[PDB]
Amino acid sequence: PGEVCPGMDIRNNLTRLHELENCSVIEGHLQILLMFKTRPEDFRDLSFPKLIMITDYLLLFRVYGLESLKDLFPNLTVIRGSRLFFNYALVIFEMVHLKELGLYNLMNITRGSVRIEKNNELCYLATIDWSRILDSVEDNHIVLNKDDNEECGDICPGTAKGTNCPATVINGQFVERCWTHSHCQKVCPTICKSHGCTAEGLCCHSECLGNCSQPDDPTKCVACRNFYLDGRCVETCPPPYYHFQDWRCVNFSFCQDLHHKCKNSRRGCHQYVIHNNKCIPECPSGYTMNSSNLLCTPCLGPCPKVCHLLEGEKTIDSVTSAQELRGCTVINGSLIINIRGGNNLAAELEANLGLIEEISGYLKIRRSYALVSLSFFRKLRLIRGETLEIGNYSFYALDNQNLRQLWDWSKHNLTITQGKLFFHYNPKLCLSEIHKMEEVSGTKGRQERNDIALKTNGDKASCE
Amino acid sequence: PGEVCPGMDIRNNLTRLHELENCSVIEGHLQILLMFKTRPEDFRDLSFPKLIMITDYLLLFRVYGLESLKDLFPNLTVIRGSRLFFNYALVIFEMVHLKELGLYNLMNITRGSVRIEKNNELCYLATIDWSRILDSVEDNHIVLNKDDNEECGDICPGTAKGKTNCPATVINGQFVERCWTHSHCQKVCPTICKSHGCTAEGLCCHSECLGNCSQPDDPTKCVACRNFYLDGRCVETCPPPYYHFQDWRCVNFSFCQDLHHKCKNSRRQGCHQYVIHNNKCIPECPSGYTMNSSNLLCTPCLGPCPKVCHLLEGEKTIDSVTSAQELRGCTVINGSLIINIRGGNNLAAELEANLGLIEEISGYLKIRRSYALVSLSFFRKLRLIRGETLEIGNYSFYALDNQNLRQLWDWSKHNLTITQGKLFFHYNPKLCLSEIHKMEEVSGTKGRQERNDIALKTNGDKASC
Ligand SMILES: *[C@@H]1O[C@H](CO)[C@@H](O[C@@H]2O[C@H](CO)[C@@H](O[C@@H]3O[C@H](CO[C@H]4O[C@H](CO[C@H]5O[C@H](CO)[C@@H](O)[C@H](O)[C@@H]5O)[C@@H](O)[C@H](O[C@H]5O[C@H](CO)[C@@H](O)[C@H](O)[C@@H]5O)[C@@H]4O)[C@@H](O)[C@H](O[C@H]4O[C@H](CO)[C@@H](O)[C@H](O)[C@@H]4O)[C@@H]3O)[C@H](O)[C@H]2NC(C)=O)[C@H](O)[C@H]1NC(C)=O
Ligand SMILES: *[C@@H]1O[C@H](CO)[C@@H](O[C@@H]2O[C@H](CO)[C@@H](O[C@@H]3O[C@H](CO[C@H]4O[C@H](CO)[C@@H](O)[C@H](O)[C@@H]4O)[C@@H](O)[C@H](O[C@H]4O[C@H](CO)[C@@H](O)[C@H](O)[C@@H]4O[C@H]4O[C@H](CO)[C@@H](O)[C@H](O)[C@@H]4O)[C@@H]3O)[C@H](O)[C@H]2NC(C)=O)[C@H](O)[C@H]1NC(C)=O
Ligand SMILES: *[C@@H]1O[C@H](CO)[C@@H](O[C@@H]2O[C@H](CO)[C@@H](O[C@@H]3O[C@H](CO[C@H]4O[C@H](CO)[C@@H](O)[C@H](O)[C@@H]4O)[C@@H](O)[C@H](O[C@H]4O[C@H](CO)[C@@H](O)[C@H](O)[C@@H]4O[C@H]4O[C@H](CO)[C@@H](O)[C@H](O)[C@@H]4O)[C@@H]3O)[C@H](O)[C@H]2NC(C)=O)[C@H](O)[C@H]1NC(C)=O
Ligand SMILES: *[C@@H]1O[C@H](CO[C@@H]2O[C@@H](C)[C@@H](O)[C@@H](O)[C@@H]2O)[C@@H](O[C@@H]2O[C@H](CO)[C@@H](O[C@@H]3O[C@H](CO)[C@@H](O)[C@H](O)[C@@H]3O)[C@H](O)[C@H]2NC(C)=O)[C@H](O)[C@H]1NC(C)=O
Ligand SMILES: *[C@@H]1O[C@H](CO[C@@H]2O[C@@H](C)[C@@H](O)[C@@H](O)[C@@H]2O)[C@@H](O[C@@H]2O[C@H](CO)[C@@H](O[C@@H]3O[C@H](CO)[C@@H](O)[C@H](O)[C@@H]3O)[C@H](O)[C@H]2NC(C)=O)[C@H](O)[C@H]1NC(C)=O
Ligand SMILES: *[C@@H]1O[C@H](CO)[C@@H](O[C@@H]2O[C@H](CO)[C@@H](O[C@@H]3O[C@H](CO)[C@@H](O)[C@H](O)[C@@H]3O)[C@H](O)[C@H]2NC(C)=O)[C@H](O)[C@H]1NC(C)=O
Ligand SMILES: *[C@@H]1O[C@H](CO[C@@H]2O[C@@H](C)[C@@H](O)[C@@H](O)[C@@H]2O)[C@@H](O[C@@H]2O[C@H](CO)[C@@H](O)[C@H](O)[C@H]2NC(C)=O)[C@H](O)[C@H]1NC(C)=O
Ligand SMILES: *[C@@H]1O[C@H](CO[C@@H]2O[C@@H](C)[C@@H](O)[C@@H](O)[C@@H]2O)[C@@H](O[C@@H]2O[C@H](CO)[C@@H](O)[C@H](O)[C@H]2NC(C)=O)[C@H](O)[C@H]1NC(C)=O
Ligand SMILES: *[C@@H]1O[C@H](CO[C@@H]2O[C@@H](C)[C@@H](O)[C@@H](O)[C@@H]2O)[C@@H](O[C@@H]2O[C@H](CO)[C@@H](O)[C@H](O)[C@H]2NC(C)=O)[C@H](O)[C@H]1NC(C)=O
Ligand SMILES: *[C@@H]1O[C@H](CO[C@@H]2O[C@@H](C)[C@@H](O)[C@@H](O)[C@@H]2O)[C@@H](O[C@@H]2O[C@H](CO)[C@@H](O)[C@H](O)[C@H]2NC(C)=O)[C@H](O)[C@H]1NC(C)=O
Ligand SMILES: *[C@@H]1O[C@H](CO)[C@@H](O[C@@H]2O[C@H](CO)[C@@H](O)[C@H](O)[C@H]2NC(C)=O)[C@H](O)[C@H]1NC(C)=O
Ligand SMILES: *[C@@H]1O[C@H](CO)[C@@H](O)[C@H](O)[C@H]1NC(C)=O
Ligand SMILES: *[C@@H]1O[C@H](CO)[C@@H](O)[C@H](O)[C@H]1NC(C)=O
Ligand SMILES: *[C@@H]1O[C@H](CO)[C@@H](O)[C@H](O)[C@H]1NC(C)=O
Ligand SMILES: *[C@H]1O[C@H](CO)[C@@H](O)[C@H](O)[C@H]1NC(C)=O
Repeated sequence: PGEVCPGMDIRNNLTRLHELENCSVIEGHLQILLMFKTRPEDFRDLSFPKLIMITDYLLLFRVYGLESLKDLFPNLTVIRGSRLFFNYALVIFEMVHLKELGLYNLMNITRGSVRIEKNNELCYLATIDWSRILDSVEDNHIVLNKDDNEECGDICPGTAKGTNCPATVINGQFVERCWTHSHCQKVCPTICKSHGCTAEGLCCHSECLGNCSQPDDPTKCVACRNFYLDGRCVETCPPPYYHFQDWRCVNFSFCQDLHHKCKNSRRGCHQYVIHNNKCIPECPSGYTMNSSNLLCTPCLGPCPKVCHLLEGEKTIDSVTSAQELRGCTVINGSLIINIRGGNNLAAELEANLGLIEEISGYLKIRRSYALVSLSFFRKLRLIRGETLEIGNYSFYALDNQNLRQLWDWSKHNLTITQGKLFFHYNPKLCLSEIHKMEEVSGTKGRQERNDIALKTNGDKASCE
Repeated sequence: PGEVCPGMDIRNNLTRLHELENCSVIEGHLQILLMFKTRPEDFRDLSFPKLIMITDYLLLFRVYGLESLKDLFPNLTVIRGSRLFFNYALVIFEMVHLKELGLYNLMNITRGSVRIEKNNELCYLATIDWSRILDSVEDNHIVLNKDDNEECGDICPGTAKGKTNCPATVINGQFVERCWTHSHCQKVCPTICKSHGCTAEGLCCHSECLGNCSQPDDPTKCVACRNFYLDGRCVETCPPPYYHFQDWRCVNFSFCQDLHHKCKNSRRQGCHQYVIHNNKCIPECPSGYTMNSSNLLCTPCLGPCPKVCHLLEGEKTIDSVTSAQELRGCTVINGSLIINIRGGNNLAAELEANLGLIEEISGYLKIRRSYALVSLSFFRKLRLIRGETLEIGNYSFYALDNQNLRQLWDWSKHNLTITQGKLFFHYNPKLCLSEIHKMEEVSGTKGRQERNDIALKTNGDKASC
């Protein structure tokens, strides 16, 4: 029993911190940073004993006043590290008052490494055996703490003539292991692997991770090695459930609610889909989802791809700039074509721009010396003209010295919902090709007097 | 030409960054990070044009106001990757204002990969052909940059004038124009030059050069060396009397020795005590070797290497194969062992695997209620028990209530010495007093025992002796 919370970045003041009040699990990361005015008194009776697990990482940076984590997160047992801070699952950095970690229930970091650095009061580090918590401690970075530069006096719980705490080896020295003066490190028998064990040493169930309340019972785990469902740790999610966030099982209707919740009010949320029995944010590469079944299916030809231009306009002046639109089938914005030359161009432009089916704004072709046709825009069938070039033009062609074809109007259809046509200084382009464009595109009658030049279109060609 | 500087780690302020001002080579890594108050103006007039090479890795993280590296590190040509950050020789992470890399002289990354991640303004990535720089690009991790979307606006030299001044190419089906910024192409050499570099006129650098040279086919005119550096020259191997150091230069014994004795004297924890091995000066001895002390020289071990296990509070009880495992590799026990093994599988082999290298025990050895044991021969190499600590009653070797014990060691072959303390034997029904009396002879404990230390009636009583 417990609530699942999203990740949080808590800075400046402790105010939003109380949002963790009821979380047993953070589905995301937790960053606590940059609290310079906090002092011990602020933390004394501040505690989140419900928190068992974080799916990503825990980062603590420059938080003043805090001397231990033993009361904040007494029961945090697993950091999964599904996402990392670079490659770290735990970061403790310039915590200037921190005297111990005290994460006395931390059993497993499932992915990622540990970075503990520049904590000038920090002791009880030498007493942690991290090889029990992470598979590879080779990339841990634990330096410049009090422990290094000084004598720490890391006193573990212990009888006047033994030492209660378990002891493990460094290279050759056996060393007793603890988090605090009051708390040992839990160390299980090796047959238990990462599953945990009860206090009498009996192994938790193989679907458990870290710890359990009773031995060999997959309903008595503190956390799951694989997936969580209805009070039980399971190896995979059974039908009819889906794997979510790499740790819990959810039903179709849950996935469906995320999908619709998002697609509506659009922040940074995704419209969730189903793929390989997972409920995920978006279809993988080569897949798309257009059905009410939510199911990713392989693209019939090339995948749809909406490119929204936050600057409103993009100018294409090279193969390199064209490539920036590679794979796009819908442009939200306007395109300006200004290509003065290049290599294997008609083919290069068709490769990168040939899948665009719609442009919501305008299309402008200007000083594109190198172009003889616009037919590289193989699939362009709609310009909406929701945005227009001054003078209310949705298609505009100026000073293109070699242009002799727009599209082949015997095969290509192009619709232009709003706006006018502008054609000036296209000397190799016959007026009949322009007039065919007006007919095909539905722009007949929109053009005013000096919009299409009679004298500067086709004057260097033979026409009709 | 200038100095070899050591690895640096620059944080918070730009003040310490000027420590690089004369460095040609950074021997170590260069990390610049967590500069929250810097602004573009702090970097408009800042340049380190002498830096040519970094032997380890370059890492930039959260440096505010820095927009390009083209003025900072214009001549950086090689990152050798001798040590890496994880598996990366180049790391650009959460560089909030970086618009381009601009490392337009970077020709080679000799070992390791590139990680350029979460740089919200970062462009001029699609324009870089990394295959000229790294033999394998397969572990590169270049994600969550401005370049992932459709509005970088990358533009290479010549474009405004309709020209492609850069050596553009197609790699797979991807066009890559090969530039670093609007005004700097990526350098490319004829195929015959391989990774050696060439002059502006296309003429090959010498085969001992790496990346670039001031003149063709001369190993004293290299910008950086393929193999090692000595006395103004790039060389394939270090000659006598020099050692290979940090995988790029030749140094002498005395240099390696001075390093060793700075670190020994001052184990403040940012160093190693350097050693000689296979004509290299290195941080530590590899596995199988230990360091001959009088001349810094790694010498191999006669059999497995010495390993002293210091027991907590001077004792440990072995009552399973699992606990015995915790002592695998030990050749010296500092403390005392208690054996309490009642059952299990394949124990003589398992126990021999984990305890067979123990040569010496400094305290006492006690076997009691070890019902499963037929012999103590699993202690294959045990030759000394010192008795520096003893069991109550001044015993260094104590055997009580072991119902199947028939052998201690085979006293034909095995020699065991017991420096101090006495023997105790009671309730060993299958162990002949001959064996015990032999052990007394072998170990030098004959005449230490009092009358009840060894039982006449409860050692061997159930065996033919
Ligand atoms: C791995 O995971 C496991 C499983 O989650 C986890 O084990 C749990 O650990 C927690 C904490 O270690 C346990 O919770 C505590 O239980 C304490 C014992 O509670 C029982 O006895 C109480 C009497 O205690 C006094 O008297 C006895 C006898 O003389 C003495 O031994 C004690 O020292 C002490 O003086 C009693 O209060 C309690 O009875 C009440 O509650 C029960 C609920 O079962 C109810 O049935 C009764 O009617 C009655 O109302 C119970 O029977 C308990 O003392 C402790 O209390 C804490 O909070 C209070 C605030 O009220 C503080 O004052 C106090 O300082 C304590 O912090 C708390 O409830 C839990 O029992 C474990 N579960 C299991 C199955 O073992 C491990 O921690 C994880 N393992 C590792 C290594 O990390
Ligand atoms: C703390 O607790 C953990 C959990 O119990 C414990 O055990 C370790 O478990 C981890 C996590 O499960 C293990 O690491 C994984 O290993 C498997 C398999 O590795 C072997 O086989 C592969 C080939 O199949 C070899 O390459 C490899 O060398 C091994 O021989 C991998 O499947 C895992 O990698 C993938 O999955 C991860 C989890 O989803 C991904 O995050 C990761 O990026 C990899 O992605 C790939 O698989 C996905 C499908 O699942 C797919 O979606 C991706 O696109 C991609 O294809 C991972 O390496 C580890 O082996 C366990 N270690 C041991 C000793 O058993 C820890 O031991 C414990 N810590 C301690 C000290 O107790
Ligand atoms: C950038 O510039 C470089 C030139 O500087 C250029 O060439 C490449 O140079 C690198 C570095 O020299 C070469 O990488 C080495 O390759 C050798 C050859 O391996 C042979 O044998 C093995 C084993 O069966 C096979 O895998 C292989 O097929 C070969 O037949 C390796 O020996 C090297 O590995 C050792 O050195 C590494 C780097 O120090 C170590 O990290 C590694 O563990 C190895 O160490 C062991 O051997 C060392 C002796 O070499 C010894 O010092 C250690 O103690 C230890 O025992 C290394 O991988 C690479 O092959 C060159 N590549 C090419 C194409 O020639 C790059 O090409 C240039 N970049 C670009 C894009 O141009
Ligand atoms: C598919 O799953 C949804 C969502 O289930 C919820 O989230 C999952 C990830 C798990 O953590 C679930 O344990 C969790 O319930 C189901 O909807 C949920 O159903 C439960 C049970 O009916 C609802 O709780 C109840 O609400 C009533 C009346 O308000 C109370 O009197 C009950 O005591 C009980 O608390 C819960 O409100 C509801 N949640 C949502 C978001 O709708 C859904 O039933 C399931 N659908 C199918 C087809 O199986
Ligand atoms: C070990 O090598 C070092 C470094 O020498 C330099 O690098 C090598 C790889 C080669 O390329 C060499 O050709 C090159 O010189 C030698 O360093 C030198 O050490 C001497 C002795 O300490 C320094 O001492 C001098 O002492 C007096 C003090 O009164 C001053 O007058 C001098 O200014 C100087 O301090 C000398 O400066 C130093 N040279 C350099 C360039 O670093 C080292 O001698 C050599 N050791 C042995 C035993 O051969
Ligand atoms: C490859 O390496 C060559 C050779 O070092 C580089 O060319 C050299 O560039 C340096 C500047 O980095 C030039 O130095 C300058 O000299 C003048 C002296 O009049 C002075 O104004 C400057 O302060 C500076 O010191 C040097 O002239 C030049 N030499 C040659 C052979 O052209 C070159 O940049 C490297 N890279 C490439 C891509 O070729
Ligand atoms: C092209 O996009 C514009 C701008 O859309 C804005 O940013 C988007 C990412 C999207 O999330 C919008 O809601 C943002 O407003 C669209 O114009 C807006 O349309 C939305 C309806 O979704 C409406 O709320 C606004 O009033 C519109 N006006 C503006 C300037 O924001 C436009 O509809 C898109 N065109 C096509 C054909 O998709
Ligand atoms: C050229 O296409 C137009 C418009 O087609 C519509 O809009 C496109 C963007 C595309 O998504 C199509 O599915 C649409 O039909 C044709 O005009 C349409 O004609 C049909 C039948 O007469 C009618 O149902 C549409 O509503 C019309 N819309 C408009 C804007 O007139 C036009 O006929 C096509 N040219 C030819 C000869 O096929
Ligand atoms: C066995 O070991 C003890 C303790 O050794 C010290 O602590 C270890 C963890 C390790 O770091 C050793 O190098 C330490 O010396 C020995 O007692 C010490 O003996 C040394 C000489 O070896 C002496 O100079 C110290 O003063 C002693 N320190 C203490 C804690 O008393 C003990 O002598 C060793 N017994 C053997 C194998 O002869
Ligand atoms: C059995 O060993 C003893 C003791 O040997 C010494 O201690 C061992 C742990 C090992 O380190 C040996 O190299 C040591 O010499 C032998 O008696 C010793 O004999 C040597 C050589 O003659 C002499 O220098 C010692 O002082 C002697 N020590 C004692 C206490 O007697 C004995 O000879 C060995 N038996 C066999 C099979 O050779
Ligand atoms: C880089 O080298 C220059 C050498 O010019 C150093 O500047 C000199 O510093 C010394 C030592 O105090 C002064 O005596 C000289 O007068 C300086 N020379 C000039 C011309 O400025 C500088 O110290 C070096 N920088 C670093 C970081 O070591
Ligand atoms: C925690 O749980 C209580 C009990 O329902 C609730 O009223 C309170 O508002 C919760 N805290 C938060 C931050 O949601
Ligand atoms: C351009 O369009 C706007 C509305 O979208 C309209 O009010 C205006 O009349 C147009 N300008 C011209 C030149 O007619
Ligand atoms: C045991 O040995 C010690 C040290 O030599 C000695 O002082 C003591 O008298 C001996 N007596 C016993 C316990 O048999
Ligand atoms: C950085 O330099 C400032 C002065 O600019 C100084 O206050 C401080 O000691 C330095 N900060 C650290 C910790 O590097």
